[PDB]
Amino acid sequence: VHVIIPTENEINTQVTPGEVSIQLRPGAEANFMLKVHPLKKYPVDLYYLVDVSASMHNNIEKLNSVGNDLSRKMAFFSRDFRLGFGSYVDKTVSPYISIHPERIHNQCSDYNLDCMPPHGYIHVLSLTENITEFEKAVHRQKISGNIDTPEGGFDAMLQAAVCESHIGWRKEAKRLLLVMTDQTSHLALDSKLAGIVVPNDGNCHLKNNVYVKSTTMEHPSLGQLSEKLIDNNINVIFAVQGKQFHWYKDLLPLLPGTIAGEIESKAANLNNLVVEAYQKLISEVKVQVENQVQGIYFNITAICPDGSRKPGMEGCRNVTSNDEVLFNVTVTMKKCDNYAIIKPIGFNETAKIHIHRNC
Amino acid sequence: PPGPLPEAVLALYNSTRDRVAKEVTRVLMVESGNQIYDKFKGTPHSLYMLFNTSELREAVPEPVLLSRAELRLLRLKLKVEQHVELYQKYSNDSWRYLSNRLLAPSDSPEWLSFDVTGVVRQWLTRREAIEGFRLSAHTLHVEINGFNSGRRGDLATIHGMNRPFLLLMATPLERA
Amino acid sequence: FNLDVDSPAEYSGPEGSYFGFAVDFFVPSASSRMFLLVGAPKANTTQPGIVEGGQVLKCDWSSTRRCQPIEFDATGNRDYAKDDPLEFKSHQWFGASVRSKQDKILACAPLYHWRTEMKQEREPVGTCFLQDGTKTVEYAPCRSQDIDADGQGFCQGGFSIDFTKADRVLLGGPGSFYWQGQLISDQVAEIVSKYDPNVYSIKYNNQLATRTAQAIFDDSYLGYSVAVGDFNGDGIDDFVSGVPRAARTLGMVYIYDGKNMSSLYNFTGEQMAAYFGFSVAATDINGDDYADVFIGAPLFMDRGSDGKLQEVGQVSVSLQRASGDFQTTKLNGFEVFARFGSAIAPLGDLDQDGFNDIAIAAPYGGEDKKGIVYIFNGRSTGLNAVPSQILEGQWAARSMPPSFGYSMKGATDIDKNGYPDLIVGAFGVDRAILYRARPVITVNAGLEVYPSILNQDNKTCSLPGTALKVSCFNVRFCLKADGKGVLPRKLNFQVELLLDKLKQKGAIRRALFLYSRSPSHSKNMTISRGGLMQCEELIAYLRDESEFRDKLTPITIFMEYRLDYRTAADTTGLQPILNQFTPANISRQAHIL
Ligand SMILES: *[C@@H]1O[C@H](CO)[C@@H](O[C@@H]2O[C@H](CO)[C@@H](O[C@@H]3O[C@H](CO[C@H]4O[C@H](CO)[C@@H](O)[C@H](O)[C@@H]4O)[C@@H](O)[C@H](O[C@H]4O[C@H](CO)[C@@H](O)[C@H](O)[C@@H]4O[C@H]4O[C@H](CO)[C@@H](O)[C@H](O)[C@@H]4O)[C@@H]3O)[C@H](O)[C@H]2NC(C)=O)[C@H](O)[C@H]1NC(C)=O
Ligand SMILES: *[C@@H]1O[C@H](CO)[C@@H](O[C@@H]2O[C@H](CO)[C@@H](O)[C@H](O)[C@H]2NC(C)=O)[C@H](O)[C@H]1NC(C)=O
Ligand SMILES: *[C@@H]1O[C@H](CO)[C@@H](O[C@@H]2O[C@H](CO)[C@@H](O)[C@H](O)[C@H]2NC(C)=O)[C@H](O)[C@H]1NC(C)=O
Ligand SMILES: *[C@@H]1O[C@H](CO)[C@@H](O[C@@H]2O[C@H](CO)[C@@H](O)[C@H](O)[C@H]2NC(C)=O)[C@H](O)[C@H]1NC(C)=O
Ligand SMILES: *[C@@H]1O[C@H](CO)[C@@H](O[C@@H]2O[C@H](CO)[C@@H](O)[C@H](O)[C@H]2NC(C)=O)[C@H](O)[C@H]1NC(C)=O
Ligand SMILES: *[C@@H]1O[C@H](CO)[C@@H](O)[C@H](O)[C@H]1NC(C)=O
Ligand SMILES: *[C@@H]1O[C@H](CO)[C@@H](O)[C@H](O)[C@H]1NC(C)=O
Ligand SMILES: *[C@@H]1O[C@H](CO)[C@@H](O)[C@H](O)[C@H]1NC(C)=O
Ligand SMILES: [Ca+2]
Ligand SMILES: [Ca+2]
Ligand SMILES: [Ca+2]
Ligand SMILES: [Ca+2]
Ligand SMILES: [Ca+2]
Ligand SMILES: [Mg+2]
Repeated sequence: VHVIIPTENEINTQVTPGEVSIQLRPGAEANFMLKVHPLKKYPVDLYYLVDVSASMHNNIEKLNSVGNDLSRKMAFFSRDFRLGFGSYVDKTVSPYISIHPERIHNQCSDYNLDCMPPHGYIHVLSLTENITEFEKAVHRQKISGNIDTPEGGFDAMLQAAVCESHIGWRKEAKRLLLVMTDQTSHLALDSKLAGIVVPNDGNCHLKNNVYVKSTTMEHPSLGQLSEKLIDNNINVIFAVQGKQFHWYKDLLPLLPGTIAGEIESKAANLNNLVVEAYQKLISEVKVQVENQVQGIYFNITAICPDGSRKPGMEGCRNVTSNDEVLFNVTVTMKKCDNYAIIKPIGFNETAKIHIHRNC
Repeated sequence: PPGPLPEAVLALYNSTRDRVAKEVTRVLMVESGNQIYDKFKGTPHSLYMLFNTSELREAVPEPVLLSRAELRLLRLKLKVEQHVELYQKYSNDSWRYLSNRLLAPSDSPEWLSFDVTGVVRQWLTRREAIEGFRLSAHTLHVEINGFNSGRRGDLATIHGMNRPFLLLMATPLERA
Repeated sequence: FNLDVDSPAEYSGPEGSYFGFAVDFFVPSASSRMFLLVGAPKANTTQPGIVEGGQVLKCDWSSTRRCQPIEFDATGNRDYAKDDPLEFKSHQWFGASVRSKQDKILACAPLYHWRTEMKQEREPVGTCFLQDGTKTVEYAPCRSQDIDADGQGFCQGGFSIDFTKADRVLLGGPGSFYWQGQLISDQVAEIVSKYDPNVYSIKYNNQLATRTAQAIFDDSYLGYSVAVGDFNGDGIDDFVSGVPRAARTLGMVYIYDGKNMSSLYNFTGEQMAAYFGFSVAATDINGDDYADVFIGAPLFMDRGSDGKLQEVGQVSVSLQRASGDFQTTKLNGFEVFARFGSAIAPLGDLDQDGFNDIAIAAPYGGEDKKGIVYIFNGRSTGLNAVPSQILEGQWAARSMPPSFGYSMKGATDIDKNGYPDLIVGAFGVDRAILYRARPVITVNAGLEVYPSILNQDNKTCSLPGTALKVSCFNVRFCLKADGKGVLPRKLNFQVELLLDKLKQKGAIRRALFLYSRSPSHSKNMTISRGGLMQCEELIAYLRDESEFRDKLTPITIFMEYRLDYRTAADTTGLQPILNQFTPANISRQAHIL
């Protein structure tokens, strides 16, 4: 029974030791200290996932000014700031949309408006250093619509999170998925009403930058959504204008690595909301462990800057740059029968622990 | 912040050319679920259109500043025909003939316009809070955009778009 | 514990039809034979121009296993006007929900669309067909003049149905009034009598229904899933309805008075997006004569000690008490993303123990997410939280998960043996399977030793062959057994008696039977079930103190029994199972003093 910390040069800048090797016997335990040191001036990838359903027609134009102004504000929080853009509405199936031939491709037809055909999720702009391109992509964006109040937000989010090769998310960046909406989102089983009885497999299904399984697969569950967001190291910011802000706020305990705030009725805080959410997310440190090793139990306690202790993934708050947080990791073997991964949520570095054992 | 246009500006630009040294503004009708059906009701022979006089005055505050006014309605597919008449409100409780129209069997939505310059000027002068128009069949089977409250859900808000309005033209105060 | 999972009856439908999506039993009051009803919502019908209309098939059971469609609707889309269709039956999902009471079969098509007379629309109103006797009528309670989303235009009536013991039809239509949802309850007599094929909107006189409410209740989907049972002691089944997106998507279950729709009870979930109320069921699970309520919440996340949340699914089980109060406990799922609690189906008294048993599915659990059905036995204190039997799907995904356990129905005895059977759908593979319940044998095994106190010098008998005087004791045992259904009168049991086994293997046994000179003895026993215990006596002696580990020791007397399983079968080859809640290993002791 032992714990070995490699003496090799670390390949991690924030989370060390990058690798840990231990040996256990049943009834025995070993421990180590995991250190996390958040950086200043992170490269930041901000992707805008915008609700473009009819209820958002008063808000889409408010994004015409979240390009250059945001880029300037982020100059003091980031090293390299890129913007991307896409949009979502709902599943293009009955009963969520009208299927009448004269309005199926223009749900707003009855009001004599020129609305964009309804769609699930469309990727418009890959993350880019060119702010002008972002603004252009927004300025030429049309408004769509559907019938039912709830929108396919979670479905679009999953695709935005998993389709890394299409979005252009960088590993060497803080990945921020910004979701703009007003109403609540659909849940995994709501789709039964549309005759969709096939679980979301969590994979990437974009064809020509368009999600094409939106009418065959149901909405993702919160379980699946948080699983994929954490796995792809994506931090989520919910920006909600309506009273439903509170609905999203109260889902936060179920979705680790997620923050939510409110959009003002005049959308005067769109850039302030993104900046505050970013600054708040970087001050929260918590880890979780993916334990695929049978017979092994993990017990992790966070040691916070003020000397307080917080168990498991409860996390430490008010952590700054040049401020280290320690996690005391105890690993114990209970029974005879690989490795486990301990990672900070929202970080692009992990600690991999290999467990040798004998009986 | 030059470059893009806001919805209000682009919409006005297109509105002034939708029907086929002055400033132009628009005053939109009051929501039917807010005021139109609180003063009376809709009936299967007539329709009411109410406007907020204070809101109008904010755009054109004086009876001697107004140069022109038009009442704009969006007619929906009619198919065959309808003969209707438009009335002005007097003494806050009476209606009198103003003008009328023979409505064509349109296939698509179309904007109609009436010259109401004199009407608006009189209502602008009158120290009243509520002004409006009445339309009726010469029995009424022509639908126009808006005038409903049973529409909610995602399209709840766009319901108020392209609703009837007064298009007002007036002399700039600077030009006098 | 008594389902036969070794030789179940497997049925299949057309590929891609979702055969097995919805399953029920069909039992005409006096036709002598029973059928299984299996829906296939995406099946290709013979209807003139209808694509994937959906159908319900009536599957036989005895002798062979074949299924044939029921011609509830043999026509196509009726016109409203020349070259202007009234209705759209393609992709209506007929067979999505099927229920039957005696000879009355109600099958629904929740995705049926129609235009209404006012304007040329395409609204998903939903329709059902009720077949009884020799007549079939169309029931379409939401196909009225109250149209569009503000009305019943998007009702999807027939999404979920059940039957009231009073001969009423309870129908959920979750899309009504901007998805507030509506329950509609009518009479069978009115549905059949007030019928005219030339009339699209039909009024009924004895219909009960919910009404509209404030916009704050929009998108709740009331009537997503329904069940019935008496929750107020009036003798009239009341209406239980899931409302999965209610209360800030916590989910709720409502109980409405079955006579006047006055609301009686409200159950609310704890966790957002657990989708509490997805499915509901009602049955007496504790023998108290009061229906108990089972509420599924398939997306429930159960946090561990480290704060990590695992999506497992949950079922809320609440017992009804005379005071009007409910006693609620919680049953959690066992596997992540298996969606435990997505389907709940009362089995009736599966093991005939006096308490009803219930099946709860987890359609995406098990190896390769084939699907698992868990059988939970009842008892006087409420449902036993520990499952007694595990049913695993036997098919692999071809394009989608088999979803074994997606739809289940029990409490009907098809093989007529007194023990109700269970039908489980697996629509992802277009299959349905019937598991039959084995008879249960409860065994009373007796064991005595005479005397319990003896010693090495207490010479009381002589050995066979050579009359050597030895110390002795008599070993007595007896056996009785019975069941409550159809069991063979003669039960063939294998029994074995062991002496002085309480020691290290290889050690010399001191207590041996006189005739066999062995620490063990066995017999083939045939007993009459329900009769008196059959008795036998063996005589044992002790070896002297030349071969021993100690001198004063316990002598254990041990008896074990099991079934023969060669002659123990009914006329279909279905074998009985011993009660799994009783020991088949019993003991007594004698001592050397
Ligand atoms: C299980 O949980 C459900 C809720 O999920 C609960 O059912 C709800 O019961 C409440 C009543 O407690 C329903 O709310 C309203 O009830 C009034 C009846 O009068 C009461 O309330 C008024 C206050 O308004 C008091 O003064 C009075 O003394 C009573 O306490 C109804 O009249 C209401 O009807 C409205 O809707 C109708 C059409 O839908 C309208 O025609 C009618 O005019 C009302 O309109 C309202 O809203 C308008 C805006 O849209 C507004 O302009 C009007 O002025 C007015 O405010 C209404 O029914 C509630 O709807 C029930 N909800 C559901 C989903 O059924 C169960 O009782 C509970 N069960 C148990 C056992 O606890
Ligand atoms: C950022 O993107 C803008 C386009 O949004 C680029 O500007 C264009 O440059 C091309 C020449 O390559 C001209 O033909 C276009 O007319 C320009 N468009 C506009 C709107 O100015 C700009 O050069 C890009 N900048 C960088 C550094 O890549
Ligand atoms: C985690 O993110 C950090 C940046 O915040 C990555 O570190 C940078 O890697 C690039 C590689 O081209 C270097 O040029 C930078 O100088 C590094 N930054 C610092 C502050 O040292 C890090 O590599 C990411 N983790 C992984 C596993 O890729
Ligand atoms: C990290 O956790 C270990 C427990 O695994 C701590 O070790 C214990 O420290 C207390 C101090 O009061 C002793 O009484 C125990 O006997 C130690 N026990 C073990 C290994 O069983 C360790 O001190 C913690 N480190 C920090 C920095 O908090
Ligand atoms: C019911 O019949 C239709 C029509 O033949 C089937 O739909 C076709 O499926 C083939 C094979 O994938 C496609 O190449 C055709 O283009 C489809 N036609 C249409 C009109 O969609 C449908 O799959 C059949 N359904 C079942 C359950 O058998
Ligand atoms: C894990 O650590 C906490 C202290 O934060 C302690 O209370 C708890 O008992 C520990 N659990 C195990 C299983 O070691
Ligand atoms: C806690 O956060 C506040 C800002 O909200 C900051 O002013 C304060 O210094 C922080 N405390 C510590 C100990 O870092
Ligand atoms: C429904 O019936 C019960 C039982 O008689 C009665 O107490 C209740 O007041 C009735 N409610 C309505 C709305 O008729
Ligand atoms: Ca919607
Ligand atoms: Ca009752
Ligand atoms: Ca009970
Ligand atoms: Ca039982
Ligand atoms: Ca049986
Ligand atoms: Mg919307």
